[PDB]
Amino acid sequence: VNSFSGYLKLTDNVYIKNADIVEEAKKVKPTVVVNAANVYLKHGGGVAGALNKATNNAMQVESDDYIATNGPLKVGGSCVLSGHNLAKHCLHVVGPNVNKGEDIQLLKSAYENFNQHEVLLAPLLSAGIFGADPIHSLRVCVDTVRTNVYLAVFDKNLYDKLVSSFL
Ligand SMILES: CC(C)[C@H](Nc1ncnc2[nH]c(-c3ccn4cnnc4c3)cc12)c1ccc2c(c1)S(=O)(=O)CCC2
Repeated sequence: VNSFSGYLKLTDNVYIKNADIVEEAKKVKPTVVVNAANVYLKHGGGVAGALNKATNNAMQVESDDYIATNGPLKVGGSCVLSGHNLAKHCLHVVGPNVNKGEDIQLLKSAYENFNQHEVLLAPLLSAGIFGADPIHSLRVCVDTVRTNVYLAVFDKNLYDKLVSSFL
């Protein structure tokens, strides 16, 4: 159960590994995997596309039914849906996309959603094509998340810069 291996403990509750979140989910089958979602839960590329592809589109069919019944999420918000073959649950969290002009103050609100779950496997919110400074996103995670978070960052160059900045 939550058999995370090869992580480096940065703080009492934040761990980090250079790994693909999809491969980690397949090996660990954690209680919760966090998806770096958008407000309409359309998993078209990046982390969301890769998680959805690993469920063979089951995540997208379920997300479409959630949107039809509940409407879109807000930036900074989340919803809990099935984790299918990857996890018991998937927590879909919307971080701000600064490449499309959304406010960075909402990154704290996005990480706050992690606090409803004791243990999570997660990506670095708003990083990559969402345009936030990835080291800043790690600082927000460390300052906001109190529950136990295992971050998978699929880039050794970024992993090394994050660990070097953190110490
Ligand atoms: C900063 C990056 C290093 C990091 N990337 C990732 N971090 C962790 N696990 C990952 N798996 C893959 C992947 C991507 C194509 N794939 C196709 N088949 N399998 C895969 C597997 C990407 C990836 C990252 C962190 C957050 C966000 C992004 C990217 S994003 O650009 O998707 C926008 C949303 C926020």
